[PDB]
Amino acid sequence: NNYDGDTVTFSPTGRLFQVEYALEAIKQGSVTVGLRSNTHAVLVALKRNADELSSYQKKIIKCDEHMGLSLAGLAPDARVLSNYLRQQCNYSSLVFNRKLAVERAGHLLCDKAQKNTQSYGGRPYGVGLLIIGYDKSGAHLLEFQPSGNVTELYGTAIGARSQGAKTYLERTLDTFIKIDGNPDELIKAGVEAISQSLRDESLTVDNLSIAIVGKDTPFTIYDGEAVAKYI
Amino acid sequence: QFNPYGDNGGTILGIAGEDFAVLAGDTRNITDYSINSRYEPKVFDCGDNIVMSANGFAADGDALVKRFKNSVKWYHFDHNDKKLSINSAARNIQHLLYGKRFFPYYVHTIIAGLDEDGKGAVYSFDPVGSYEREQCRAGGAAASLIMPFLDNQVNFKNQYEPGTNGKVKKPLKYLSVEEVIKLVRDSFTSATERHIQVGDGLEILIVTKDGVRKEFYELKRD
Amino acid sequence: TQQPIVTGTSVISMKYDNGVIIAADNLGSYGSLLRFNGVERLIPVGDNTVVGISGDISDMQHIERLLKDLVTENAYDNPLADAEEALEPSYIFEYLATVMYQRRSKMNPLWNAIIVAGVQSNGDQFLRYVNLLGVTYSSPTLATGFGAHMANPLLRKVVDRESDIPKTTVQVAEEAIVNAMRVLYYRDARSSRNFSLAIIDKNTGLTFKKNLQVENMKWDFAKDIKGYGTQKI
Amino acid sequence: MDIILGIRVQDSVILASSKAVTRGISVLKDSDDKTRQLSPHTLMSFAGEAGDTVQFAEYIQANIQLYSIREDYELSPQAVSSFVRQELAKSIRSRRPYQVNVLIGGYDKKKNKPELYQIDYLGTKVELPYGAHGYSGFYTFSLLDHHYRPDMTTEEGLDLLKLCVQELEKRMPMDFKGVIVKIVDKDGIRQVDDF
Amino acid sequence: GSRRYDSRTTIFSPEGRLYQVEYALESISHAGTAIGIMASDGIVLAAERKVTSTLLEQDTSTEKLYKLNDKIAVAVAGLTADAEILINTARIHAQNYLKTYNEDIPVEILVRRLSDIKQGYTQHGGLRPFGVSFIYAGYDDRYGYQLYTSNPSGNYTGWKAISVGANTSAAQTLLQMDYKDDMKVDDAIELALKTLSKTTDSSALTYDRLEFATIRKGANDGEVYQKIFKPQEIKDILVKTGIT
Amino acid sequence: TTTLAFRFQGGIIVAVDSRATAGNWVASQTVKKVIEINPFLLGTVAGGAADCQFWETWLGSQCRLHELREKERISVAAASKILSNLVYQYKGAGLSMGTMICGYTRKEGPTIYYVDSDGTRLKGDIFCVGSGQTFAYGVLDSNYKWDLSVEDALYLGKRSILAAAHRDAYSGGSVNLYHVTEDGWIYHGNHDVGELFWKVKEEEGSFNNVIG
Amino acid sequence: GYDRALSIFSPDGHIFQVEYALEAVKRGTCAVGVKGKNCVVLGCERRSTLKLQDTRITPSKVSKIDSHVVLSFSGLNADSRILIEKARVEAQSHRLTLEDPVTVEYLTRYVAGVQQRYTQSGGVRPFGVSTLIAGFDPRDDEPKLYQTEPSGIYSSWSAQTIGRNSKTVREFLEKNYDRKEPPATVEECVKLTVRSLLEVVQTGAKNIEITVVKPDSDIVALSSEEINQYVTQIEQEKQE
Amino acid sequence: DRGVSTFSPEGRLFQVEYSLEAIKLGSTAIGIATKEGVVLGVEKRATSPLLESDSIEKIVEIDRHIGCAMSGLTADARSMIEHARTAAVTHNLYYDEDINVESLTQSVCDLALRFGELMSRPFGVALLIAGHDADDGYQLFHAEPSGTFYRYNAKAIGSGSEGAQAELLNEWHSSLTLKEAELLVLKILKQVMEEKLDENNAQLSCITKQDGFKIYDNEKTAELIKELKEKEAAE
Ligand SMILES: *[C@@](C)(CO)[C@](*)(O)[C@H](Cc1ccccc1)NC(=O)[C@H](Cc1ccc(OC)cc1)NC(=O)[C@H](C)NC(=O)CN1CCOCC1
Ligand SMILES: [Mg+2]
Ligand SMILES: [Mg+2]
Repeated sequence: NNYDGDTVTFSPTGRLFQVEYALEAIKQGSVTVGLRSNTHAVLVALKRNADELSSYQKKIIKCDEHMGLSLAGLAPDARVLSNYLRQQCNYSSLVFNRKLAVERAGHLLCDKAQKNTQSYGGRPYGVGLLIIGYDKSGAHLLEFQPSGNVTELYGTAIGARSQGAKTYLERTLDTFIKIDGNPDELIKAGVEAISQSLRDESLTVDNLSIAIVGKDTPFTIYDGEAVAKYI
Repeated sequence: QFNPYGDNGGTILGIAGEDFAVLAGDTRNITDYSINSRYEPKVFDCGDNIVMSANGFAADGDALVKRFKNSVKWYHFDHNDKKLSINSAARNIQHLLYGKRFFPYYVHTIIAGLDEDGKGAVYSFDPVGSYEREQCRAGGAAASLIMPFLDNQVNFKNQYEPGTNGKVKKPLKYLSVEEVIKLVRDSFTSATERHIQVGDGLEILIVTKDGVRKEFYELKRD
Repeated sequence: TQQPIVTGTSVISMKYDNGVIIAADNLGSYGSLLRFNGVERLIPVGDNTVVGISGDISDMQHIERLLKDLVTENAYDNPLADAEEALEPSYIFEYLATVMYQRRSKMNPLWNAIIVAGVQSNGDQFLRYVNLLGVTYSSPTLATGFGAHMANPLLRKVVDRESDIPKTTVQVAEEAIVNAMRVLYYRDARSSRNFSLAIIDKNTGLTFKKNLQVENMKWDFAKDIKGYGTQKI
Repeated sequence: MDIILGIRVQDSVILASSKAVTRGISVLKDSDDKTRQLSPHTLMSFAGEAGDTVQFAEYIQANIQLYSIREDYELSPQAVSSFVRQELAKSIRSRRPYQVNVLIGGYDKKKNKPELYQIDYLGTKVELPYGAHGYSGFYTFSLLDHHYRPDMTTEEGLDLLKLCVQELEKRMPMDFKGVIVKIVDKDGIRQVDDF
Repeated sequence: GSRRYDSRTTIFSPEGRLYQVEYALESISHAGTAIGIMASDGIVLAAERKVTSTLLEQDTSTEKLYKLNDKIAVAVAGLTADAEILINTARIHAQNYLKTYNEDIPVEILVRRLSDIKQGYTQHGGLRPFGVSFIYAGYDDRYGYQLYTSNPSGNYTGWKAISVGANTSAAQTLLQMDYKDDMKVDDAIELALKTLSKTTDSSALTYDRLEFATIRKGANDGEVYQKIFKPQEIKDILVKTGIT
Repeated sequence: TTTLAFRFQGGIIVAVDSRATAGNWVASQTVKKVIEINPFLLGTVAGGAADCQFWETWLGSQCRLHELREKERISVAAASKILSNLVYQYKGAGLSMGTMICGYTRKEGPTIYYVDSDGTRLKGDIFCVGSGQTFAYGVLDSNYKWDLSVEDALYLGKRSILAAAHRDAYSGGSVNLYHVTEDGWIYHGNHDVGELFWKVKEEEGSFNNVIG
Repeated sequence: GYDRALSIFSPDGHIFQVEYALEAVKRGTCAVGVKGKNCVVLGCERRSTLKLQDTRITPSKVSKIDSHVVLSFSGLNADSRILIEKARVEAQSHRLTLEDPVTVEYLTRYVAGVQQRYTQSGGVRPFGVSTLIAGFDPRDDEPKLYQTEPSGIYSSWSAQTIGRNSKTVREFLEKNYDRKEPPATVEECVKLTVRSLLEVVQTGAKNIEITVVKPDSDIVALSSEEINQYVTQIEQEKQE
Repeated sequence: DRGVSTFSPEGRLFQVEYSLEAIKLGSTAIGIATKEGVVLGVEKRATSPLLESDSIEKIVEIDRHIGCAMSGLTADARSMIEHARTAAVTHNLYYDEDINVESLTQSVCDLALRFGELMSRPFGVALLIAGHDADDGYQLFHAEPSGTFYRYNAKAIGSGSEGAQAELLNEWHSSLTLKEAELLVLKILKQVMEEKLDENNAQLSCITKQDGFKIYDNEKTAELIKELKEKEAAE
């Protein structure tokens, strides 16, 4: 009310309203799903279009050969953060000849988003991210929020009506976690998960976006006729 | 006073065919009169069917290859996974080299691959970014020994058609991958004989549309 | 632009079937003056890497602190700091190699020659060199300073190429190293009798040996040598 | 760049400037005009280090022209020379100084008097009846000491100038390919085409 | 953050006016009246001191009239402290011009630069403008005797006779009535004092409540002299014109 | 290097050799020393190879940005001055460039501008630049007339490079000819000195110093 | 440094500071530009509430940017000096690098660019000034007349007016100016410019300034008597 | 007042949303993409008849293979075009090749959100960036001040945008010729324009692989206007 003018102000109940309004931009964003097994990690993203004449907004971004994310909210902010991740992944390679750990990737994003919520003039990032990766400790899935809070999960989903996919994954937890050495079946579980968040619309060929990383699989994105297999 | 440069010796060689290209380089690494390594590769696969070697001062050489490899990576990120053409790579390297015009990379750089018509391509650079596409180039310590031999055997220089009274030149033609590798191996054995910084081993990287293949051969270890 | 003051001499090393050996004497020379005799020039990083450093000792002590600080930094927010995400020799080397080249490029080098010996997580032997110029190279045998001229020839008789590494045992490899250290003591005017030796094996792990001495030396033949040519008495 | 002369007479200032542009063992050009018009009644000839000369001359020209537009008024030859001197005086203590020597010939419309200023690359300004830069002076000064009179006409000044050029062509080691002569008076600046 | 407390000094009103410039002019309208009158053979500067106290040291005082160089002077109306900042800048600018060209600065050039400084404070920086209006009285060999005025807006204009500060409306009407182009300095001196005498808020105009100055060519042959009047000299000129 | 370009009745001739040197080592015999900036502008290059190559290619970018911004092709004067002002900023740093900006525009007509790395910029009708410029001057000056035909002018430019290619140890390889008209530049082929010399010797009856 | 975003968008999609800068232009004294067949004429109003002025030294309304281009304006006088100064510097800078004087379009484009920059730079307000930039390109006899405004938009005009009561004089010019046949001579163009100002000014004494620009740097300002002759001629023809 | 980079309760940036309202006030600009080329057309909208309409430059060249049309506060586009041109030429210098239309658009859109308390406010102008490259062929992009860009088969921006976009929805198919597309832009422009459409108050342009980016002359557009009127009366 009087305490939402900028990010440097606390409310009387101890809330940061600008951070909460930035969180609101994610709920308006299109749904995206993340899930993993012990061998592979999968991102499934429902892309959104302006109208029938427009293209479908690309949701998934590659950060390195072994890491990448999907976005939900302000796309330019996702571009800024993904670019930062690309540099940090690349710094780890050039200097230490070492693939950046997915856990550190999350820690770095948290600390970057935090600085924006404590300083005058700047603003919080208006986007949520789902980072997947495969490093020295196996497959991983992270959930980034622009408050700074990063969380490691077996599966999750963010965006509009993400509660449907998140409940499904919470039920299916025991099943999909053991889909080891099988990419197509893990994707199928992700495509079935995102389907729980659909209303009126269904998954078409230029609507669906899938990405995967794993043990002997670099981070690769599938769009267009390549995802027709899973509809 | 501190001297930031050094000479790690060795020598490299690039030859272009019709539908292929080779980039060869000996595996010896030296400083002064000591051998540092008998097998230290300096011909690298940089992705997008581009092989590269920066012979001379190894620290600057490794630094440059490292930066170009990174340049290829960011070209994919910034331009929707587009393949970096050999001509584009060459121009990019010129800017890397010239970027340090007033504190140069002490290296003779050579890259090889296929052009956008699928034909074999060899580009070669000076230490400050000057470049030129050729069918043929030797670089490094024994370049002065090998290069004239290539002029004679690859581009058929000073060779005339027998009985034509030195009027008709020997016609230019592409060489087979088998014939090129013969010239490479003879070039390096000859260079090993007369140059002290060249020897130990020979590593050839062959580039066709199918990908990048490797071949290794022993050289004299004295 | 530097000049080295207190200096450390040869660091020698080689690969064997299960790991690597590295050694370096305990002397801190001040020109021709053999000033400091208790200087450790082998510095372990974790339980799987040893960094051997020659050249300027002040710069060596700086590098010590950087490695010490690297272990600390790696442990931060890292539950697998003593497991999957532990510091590898290849990580430690590349870090130093980056630093060495950056410093030479700023015309203010760390006046050293460094050998990073260790064993990777997958059991592979790691042995690689880097110096003040940022020059890097790897070989079955590596040595700095006089070691390059005298040790390498002896160590290469044992392991002349890659295929000789599985054929070389730790007993044979260590004997060659200890012999090389003796030859260096005979012939290097800035070397000492006392030295340290480290073995990084993929099975038995890190074995750090201190206060070793060069022994079984041949000096007896000296008594027969009279004058410099035409002297009989 | 080498020979630049200046002679102030009764009603005008005459500037002679060599046409040769040499580099190494080759005369690259034999028709070079080593001068710029700073304002309608002010002319500056220049000589010195390659590149610096024109770069400096044009920089001054731009500044004076900017002043003329701003005030809708022509700056006096004295004022222009003082501005030029200060620029060279700054220059000499810079990281890379302009190595340019100049002569500023101008006609002051308020005083109705011709004025000739000699300024070297250090910023050493002097008003003179006749001036020269470089080795030229070693011949022309003594020659003008003898033959110069303060009440001469422009035609007499040109004959006096011919006498200098002849002496230089006789005794100078280098071929400077003749001179371009320009006259500055009450009616402005004009070039003598046949010299 | 700090945004909360920003007055935003350099913005437009809906009508297209600069709030702070307008309010600075309202401030100046309460300052002691200053008059400038330009004659064919010189210039007069007259100014009324702000409600003088009997214990104020009058002879060793300078409130209204200031010297910029040998050829140019100014009359001040507004905040004295503000004016002195601008005056020292103007004095330096004049000396820079002399140093560069070996010629005394033309009046308009000095006026423009000082006016450009004021303009800057109305367009950028977020600071309040200078609450000062000047009357520039000077001479150069191009335009001869010149009168200018500048105000907080940074806009300057040339005048034959002009007033700034308080009661300028009444003062400008009286000047417009009695001024003519073939006027002499001694006549302009009389006009300046008569105008102040009628527009003054005081009961009667006296020597202790005035600053006075002239810029004549009254020196020996083709050269300009600045005369900042002494208390006794103002007392004499006030009696001579028949005001006291 | 040896490069020349001269103005005449029928436009501008531009001729260059193709040799690159690293001391007495012949680095290349097939190098391009004419940069095609646009259909109406050419730039010859002599001196440091990278300096020339890098900054002339850069000049072409600045000329492109000019015609995008101004909706009009850049003048030869303006193009040459962009380059001369650039190298002047680097004066003392050790750049080595001897260039000649040749081209045609409506307002200027055929124009040649000599620009070098120490900041000299000169308009002129005839210029020869490079290690063998003196050799080219000797042949060019002694045969030059304004009224030369397009055929004779092309040959004189070719013959002047050949003369320098012969005598100058740091020039040779092959001759690259160009002809600039009101309609733009026209390429007139690459001419290897290996064949061209004997062809010229026989047909012209010159080069009697050589063992025929 | 002072950073505040003064020029910003409002709910309805307007930048009020730019629009309030236009109000300052509307307050300013009228300025008119009319271009003929071989010339351009710049007319300017001078308010007559200021007597006892010194017209010798008072800044003239029309300013020379170079010898071949001029700039008149309407709005804040102090602001106009800053634009003129920048334009004059850029004019000399262009001659220095391109070896050719600026085109009227280029100079206009530069001035408009400066004006625009102040509409989205922190800590600054827009210029309360619109300009009329007129002249002839180098070696060209086609007359050029351009207009700029605080927002940064610019465009070419056959004839145009700005300032107070400009909508009245624009109404006059819109019916009186023929595109197919512009003022053939200098006299015709000046007369039409004076006529248009006489709809608004008050008296044709020392209230109207006229400046005539012709090809090849031929610019001259008309005196009182010369302008007064046009005023006398127009009024006699009017009584009909 | 309030911050420049402030979020609304609905999760949108106030200043970005307000700048979109400014773009709705702007003149209409239409772009149509085909396999034979991309066509760009704009409403000039002269504020007065004395204004010389040929000086209204709302269609602009970025490179030989990329064009641009604008709508809204068109003064703000100057620095966007300048950046685009530099980006295009710079990439050609570094890589000896034409730059991808998407990469160019992305470069322009990186400026968009570089505002706050960098420039003081978002841009008040939307751009239609049309071009061609070897990879993805003929492309049309809509670049907003939000930093977002969508690829379109056809797109209308400006005051008559929603009415024109609904018309483009029905009319567009994947087998349109260039000539058909030219007429379709003219047809839709004439429908949404206040004043009557002619060669002086409306401008056409196109980009083809062969001839590159070309702004049409008033003589050429006039014939296409005459051809359009005849074809509508013919049924
Ligand atoms: C003739 C052959 C004189 O040598 C020409 O000037 C020729 C011109 C030319 C133009 C474009 C492409 C290739 C060649 N110049 C050279 O071949 C040039 C000669 C030269 C070498 C060094 C110089 O020092 C500044 C100046 C001129 N050769 C080179 O540039 C060679 C290929 N490169 C080097 O020597 C590398 N050096 C250059 C200077 O910086 C350190 C590395
Ligand atoms: Mg040997
Ligand atoms: Mg030769």
